[PDB]
Order: sequence, then structure tokens, then C-alpha cells
Amino acid sequence: MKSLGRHLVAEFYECDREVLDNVQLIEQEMKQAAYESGATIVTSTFHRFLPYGVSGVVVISESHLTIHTWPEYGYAAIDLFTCGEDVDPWKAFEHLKKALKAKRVHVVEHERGRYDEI
Amino acid sequence: KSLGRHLVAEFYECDREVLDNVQLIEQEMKQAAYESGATIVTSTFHRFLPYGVSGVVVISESHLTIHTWPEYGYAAIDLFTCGEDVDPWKAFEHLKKALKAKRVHVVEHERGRYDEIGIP
Repeated sequence: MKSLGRHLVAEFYECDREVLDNVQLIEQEMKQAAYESGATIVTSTFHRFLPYGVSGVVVISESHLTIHTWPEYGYAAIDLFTCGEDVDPWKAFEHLKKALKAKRVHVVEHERGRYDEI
Repeated sequence: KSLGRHLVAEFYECDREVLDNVQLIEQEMKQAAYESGATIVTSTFHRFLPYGVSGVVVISESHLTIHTWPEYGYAAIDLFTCGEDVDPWKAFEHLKKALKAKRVHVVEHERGRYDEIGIP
């Protein structure tokens, strides 16, 4: 730990498009992702974009997990921002990779609140 | 050339009383969404311990978020917008002003690049 939090900005490509358009399943998988990471969920809110697409946010202790899907393109924008030694955003990543069946992913890990800056 | 634009922002040396004011953070975040041109879907703001605010404004197909650390004068801000007439930099400007940040660091990501997804 050299920062308040760790933030994964993930591009998920060639996903299962049925899953990407399933608002209930996406919400379920996001909550399980949060459980896998060690995080505690404060609130969650998921919405059906029309005609296709799911958007959701899981608020955790001091930060968030988010997903925005484009079923028509097989694409999801995922963000996994966790704080604390106890919580591992890569565990959420792995769950979602498997839940969405992405064939290609790109992930960047940012530090949020570096100790040497704050 | 992408489905969305996403600003990952570090705000430093902010007004610490603002950072711990959940009502004001909600107002300013909603104002920031308005400035950007985004449509609000839902908004949820939390203040929980002994300080610190978390807020999310869910917009059409993406989000604006803030998580504050009053004890450090720091806020973690994310401004993810989609579509050509929504401008996340207008949200940035509003929040920079509202929070009285003296120093900022911002990464702008292209989320869903057309060349990566395979869109002409």
C-alpha cells in the first residue's frame, strides 16, 4: 500500500451479449464480485438502458465498483476501485471475467490518493 | 472515437469542510452533471463513520462519482460520460471550483474505442 486505494479501469471485449443485456444477472454477478474482493457493500443500483445495455454501481466502504455494458458491441466498461489492505480488486476482476465470458481484456491499475501526494 | 470519455481525477488541498458536507457534495455533484449536459438516472450520497462522503450520480449509460477524505483534503473524482454532447470537462470545472482544489491530476481515458471494439 502506497495509496488510499487501488483502481482497476477495465475494458472487456467479446463478452456474452445475452449476459451483458441481463440486468438481474449483471447485478447478481457484481455483488458476488464485491464479495470475492472482501469488500462491504453499502448500496447498489442497476438500470436497463434502452434498447439494450445495463449500467450499475456498487458503493463500497469508501469507493465503488461499476459496470456499463454495450450488448450490441460485446463490450463492457468496468471499474473496480477498492480501499484497504483487506480488499483485492483483482478478485472482482476475475469473477467478472468469468461471469461475462470476455475473450479479450485490457486493465490498467491506478493508485488513488498516493501517500506521497496527500 | 470511443463510446465514452472518462476523467480519473485526483483533487488535492480542497476545502475540508466542503469535503465533509454530504448535502453540499450532493448539490455540487448534481450541478456538475447539469453543467456537463448529462441526464441523471439516479443519485446516492453517503456520509459514514467519523467523516468522509461517497457519492454517485448515475447518468444515462455511465457515472459521475466522488469519494472524499476530509482529513487529507483529498477527493477521488471520476467523470465518465458518453456521447458527443456531454462534456465531462464542464463537470470537472464545476467541481474544481466548488471544492476549492489547489492542485489536480487528471487522466482521460477513452472507454470503448471504436478501433478496439471494431466499429467504423
